[PDB]
Amino acid sequence: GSMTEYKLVVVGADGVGKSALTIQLIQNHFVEDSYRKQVVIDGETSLLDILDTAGQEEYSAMRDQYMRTGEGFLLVFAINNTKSFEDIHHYREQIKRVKDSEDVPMVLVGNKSDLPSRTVDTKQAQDLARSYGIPFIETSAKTRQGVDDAFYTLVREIRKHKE
Amino acid sequence: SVPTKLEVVAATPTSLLVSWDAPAVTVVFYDITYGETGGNSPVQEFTVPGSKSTATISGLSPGVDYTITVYAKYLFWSGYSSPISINYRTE
Ligand SMILES: Nc1nc2c(ncn2[C@@H]2O[C@H](COP(=O)(O)OP(=O)(O)O)[C@@H](O)[C@H]2O)c(=O)[nH]1
Ligand SMILES: OC[C@H]1O[C@H](O)[C@H](O)[C@@H](O)[C@@H]1O
Ligand SMILES: OC[C@H]1O[C@H](O)[C@H](O)[C@@H](O)[C@@H]1O
Ligand SMILES: [Mg+2]
Repeated sequence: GSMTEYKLVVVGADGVGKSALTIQLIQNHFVEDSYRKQVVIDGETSLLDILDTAGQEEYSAMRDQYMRTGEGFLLVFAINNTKSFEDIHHYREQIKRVKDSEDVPMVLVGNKSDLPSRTVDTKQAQDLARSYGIPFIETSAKTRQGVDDAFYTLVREIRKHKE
Repeated sequence: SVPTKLEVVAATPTSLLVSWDAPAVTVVFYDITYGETGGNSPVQEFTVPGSKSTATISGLSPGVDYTITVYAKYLFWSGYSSPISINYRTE
């Protein structure tokens, strides 16, 4: 049939590595605001429309309303930023509110797993993801650990929601 | 896209109710800090869901000037709105 598209939106606090994860997925290196990539996930060829959290100076009401209708959401925090983790519930609540749905495909992502200065324990994030009924992926945009896994798990979650 | 019309709609000598109008941009949460004007005592900080437009601050002292500041964190855009602040004297 037609090539299936997946609208993914990457949200999270500032500096947690959203753009870094997205650029690692698209261009496979570390160091614009919207990208599209053909991927093969579980055999199916899909078109990923990745919407990164752009800067304020790029604000447009059209893009805001368009991201309000995203199919999947990556909730990114950094393991060295306690406030980025403690504010994750705000992101979940407001995304569910703007989507007007109880079942919204989401994946919790703990980036910067390569760092030694951890302040958020893996067990805490696992407990939060379990209480939400969503997967939790530890990623590192620097070492590319778990990047493809996070985005592919989000695509899978969208596939289960669609059926 | 910045919140507007920050004001106190009710007060006791130990508590305030503050309110604002939300911007058109989707807000994930509002960051609120309050403390004695002039910095005699340290500030305190908390967050309020982006679906709310009010906040209740408790435990204040009578006859004291307080400064309340509000930031709005954007859901789909980096950073915060420019902070908005008011001064209020309890008694
Ligand atoms: N050590 C480490 N640093 C990272 C990682 N991801 C991003 N960074 C760094 O964190 C800083 C901000 O990352 P950025 O992609 O702008 O995060 P964003 O603001 O949420 O999009 C940059 O200087 C990156 O080099 C990671 O996985 N590990
Ligand atoms: O609870 C506030 C916390 O803010 C920051 O995470 C500090 O680094 C930490 O030491 C402190 O406990
Ligand atoms: O005093 C202001 C208080 O407002 C709300 O009750 C918050 O739950 C609390 O965190 C904050 O300190
Ligand atoms: Mg960024």
